[PDB]
Amino acid sequence: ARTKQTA
Amino acid sequence: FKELDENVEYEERESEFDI
Amino acid sequence: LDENVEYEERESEFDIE
Amino acid sequence: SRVLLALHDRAPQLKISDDRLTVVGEKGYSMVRASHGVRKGAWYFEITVDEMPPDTAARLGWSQPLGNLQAPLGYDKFSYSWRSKKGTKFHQSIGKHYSSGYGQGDVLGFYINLPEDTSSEIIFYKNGVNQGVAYKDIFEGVYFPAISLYKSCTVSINFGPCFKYPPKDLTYRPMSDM
Amino acid sequence: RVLLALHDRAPQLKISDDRLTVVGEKGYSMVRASHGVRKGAWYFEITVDEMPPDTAARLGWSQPLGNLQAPLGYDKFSYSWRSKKGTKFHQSIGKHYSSGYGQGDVLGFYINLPEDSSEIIFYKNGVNQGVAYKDIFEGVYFPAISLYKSCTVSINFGPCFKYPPKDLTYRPMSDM
Amino acid sequence: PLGSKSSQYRKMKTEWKSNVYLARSRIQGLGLYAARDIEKHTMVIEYIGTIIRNEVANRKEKLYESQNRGVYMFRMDNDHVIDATLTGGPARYINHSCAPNCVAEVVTFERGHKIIISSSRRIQKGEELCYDYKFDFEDDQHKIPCHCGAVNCRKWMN
Amino acid sequence: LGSKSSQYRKMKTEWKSNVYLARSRIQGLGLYAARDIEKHTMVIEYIGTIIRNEVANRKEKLYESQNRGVYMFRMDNDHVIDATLTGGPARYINHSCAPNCVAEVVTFERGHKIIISSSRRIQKGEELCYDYKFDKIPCHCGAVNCRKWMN
Ligand SMILES: Nc1ncnc2c1ncn2[C@@H]1O[C@H](CSCC[C@H](N)C(=O)O)[C@@H](O)[C@H]1O
Ligand SMILES: Nc1ncnc2c1ncn2[C@@H]1O[C@H](CSCC[C@H](N)C(=O)O)[C@@H](O)[C@H]1O
Ligand SMILES: [Zn+2]
Ligand SMILES: [Zn+2]
Repeated sequence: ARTKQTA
Repeated sequence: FKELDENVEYEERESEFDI
Repeated sequence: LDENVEYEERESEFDIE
Repeated sequence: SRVLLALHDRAPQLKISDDRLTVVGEKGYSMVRASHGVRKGAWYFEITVDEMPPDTAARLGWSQPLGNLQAPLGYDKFSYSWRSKKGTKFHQSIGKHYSSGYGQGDVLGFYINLPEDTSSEIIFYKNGVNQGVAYKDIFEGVYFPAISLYKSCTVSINFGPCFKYPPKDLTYRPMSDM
Repeated sequence: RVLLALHDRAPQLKISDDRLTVVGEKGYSMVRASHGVRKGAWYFEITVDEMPPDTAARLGWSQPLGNLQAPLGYDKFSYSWRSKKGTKFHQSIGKHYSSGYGQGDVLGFYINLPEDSSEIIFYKNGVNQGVAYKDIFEGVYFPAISLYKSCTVSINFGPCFKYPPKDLTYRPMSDM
Repeated sequence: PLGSKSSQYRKMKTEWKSNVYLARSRIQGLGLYAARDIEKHTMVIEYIGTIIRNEVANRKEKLYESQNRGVYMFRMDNDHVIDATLTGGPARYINHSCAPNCVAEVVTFERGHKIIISSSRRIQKGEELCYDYKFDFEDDQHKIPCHCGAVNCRKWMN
Repeated sequence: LGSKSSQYRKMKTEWKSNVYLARSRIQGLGLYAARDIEKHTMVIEYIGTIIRNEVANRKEKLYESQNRGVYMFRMDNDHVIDATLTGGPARYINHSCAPNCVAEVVTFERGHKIIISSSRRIQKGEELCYDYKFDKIPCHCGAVNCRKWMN
């Protein structure tokens, strides 16, 4: 699924 | 919508994955 | 001052008056 | 053999790292001892407080083999401890004023002196500062580095031979010598 | 209003436009604040914005004669607190005092100069680290920053502090 | 080693409300704004929500997508996602930008991971807060356009 | 503990924090520990004017003729430190048969120094004393098994 991420 | 002051663990239900 | 001083003797340091 | 946190001489609820030099607490006070003990001479080790959230605490110091593992260090007659909270010293569950408190980021030093014949001494260090003699003329016996934690705090032990704040006012041998 | 001094500074230190942030350059060098105190209890704060590998700071209080081309604590005119291992320095003598500090720590600097029992006390994130020096030389003391290499700190003279001490009274340096 | 992160975190938790307010975004929908000047390298706010497993997140996204309900998920680690769609904190509203003034970072405490939004520069009162979402790059029929409005905008969020 | 040199420089910057003067139970004035001193710590320097023996002999006779008290410490076989006029508080350190300090000559390129170091842990307010080493007045150091005699 599409998620905001740190890297 | 409920605010949270801290993260909480989701308590999945038995049919969480069912279609 | 708080340190040692070295005395400087005179040529006549030891002589009698 | 190398000095580590004991493999089995320890409360089972404590979480010990795989290099056996870091330990995490779990609920009420519980203890782990080191794998080697000292019976004569002057010895030293260090402990770093890696994480200490509010409402967690440590009691660190020396224990005989009969120190209760399901209790804080200093609980019985067999141990002497130093508490992160308020810098209290504990022995037989009696807390006496000793130093100021320590916490996360502090590197604590632990000196024990068990002199032969011809007085024994327990001294704590806080980031290299001698905190004074905490206990004098202690019970004769073998003493192990010991760690007791209250809740989920994290500490790391260093037996030597290279310390962050090696004492210069006292002669000692690193616990790593065993 | 209290700032980093624009002429009471080693020239190689880079002072920001607001004169509240300083970046170090090579060997230890010092900047003093514009205002000093002889009497009373005073407080200021420093935040370590950036401390890259091998950079360091020595922070504290300096008299006007403290050497600007040397670390704070080098001579008799200043007392400092070193980021590396929490060492205290005065007259080039390092002594163990507290744990180290580094990037993101918020450091507090207290001085007490009674009329006549003086003391200097350092704080780390609101935690009193203990009396570092007592019965210090009489004189005018200035908040002072010395930096080794390209580390970056920011000074806050008050009156609003991130960690206002709760165990003693003071006035903010900003009152001068 | 935690460094100063424990102190910074706890201090942020007692005053994040003074750092932010919610308002209409110039980018899209609602966003978070700096209620006051914020210095560089400041912990601003934590991304808060319900921690769910990967396959839970896959099921929920399709349900959320079924209801035109936006992206409020933030991956915590390889096995867990923070779902803030129905419950969480105002950090869910921070928009994406090609010229970001914040960064998102995981801090590892013993009690668990925390997603912290921090300043990367000084931020002036009334500025909209924004970080790089770092969404997984994908195909054209997927591809999502960007309206961060910045000069030199990349034009896509992928 | 480190180099004698660095111990000395360290001591010179904080010796005032180590000691204070007060009426002695032994004789006259004495020097006391202002704090706890761990063993083998440098406490204070015996400062003064370094003079050769024949100068000291003449100086001592001159002081006595003017009824000023003499304060001197023999460094080596050829030199004395005259603290009568240029001395510090270390000149008031009394003798004891059970001393807690020792006096040692630390050779240095700069020059020789007389350093008073602790021989054991010393506790705040305790009187500081070293053994004046001897070759006749009664000794009043008050220790058990006092040697009874001085000078
Ligand atoms: N730079 C951008 N360009 C276009 N849409 C964006 C965007 N940044 C965020 N968004 C929208 O906001 C969602 C992230 S949640 C961010 C808050 C959102 N603006 C709201 O009002 O609820 C994304 O799914 C996207 O639809
Ligand atoms: N143990 C001792 N017993 C008796 N007299 C002592 C003594 N130790 C020092 N003194 C006296 O002090 C002299 C050394 S100068 C030491 C200071 C001296 N008490 C003073 O007040 O001036 C000696 O010559 C001796 O007269
Ligand atoms: Zn864009
Ligand atoms: Zn005697």
